[PDB]
Amino acid sequence: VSPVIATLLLILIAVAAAVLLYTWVSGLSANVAGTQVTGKSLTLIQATWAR
Amino acid sequence: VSPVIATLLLILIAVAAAVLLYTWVSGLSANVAGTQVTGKSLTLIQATWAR
Repeated sequence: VSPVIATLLLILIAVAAAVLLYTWVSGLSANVAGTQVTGKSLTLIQATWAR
Repeated sequence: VSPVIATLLLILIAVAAAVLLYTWVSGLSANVAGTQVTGKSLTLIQATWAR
């Protein structure tokens, strides 16, 4: 009755690993920060200097 | 003679499930509708109004 018991334990193992892959994949996603785009250059109201 | 009979029934089972996977996969495909792309904007022949 060896084959019958062997097959059962193998089925359970592969199911458990697949579900674990899902959690890891989805957690991996939506895990990217990125950047902001600086606005257009600031208009120059004045440039001057003093002592 | 247990192992000999056990193995045979297990072989048949896995073959049947694989063929069933195929039908389901292929049926799943080619099952996407999609969309049409509206033509370019309609040229305006006239805009008017009355009482």
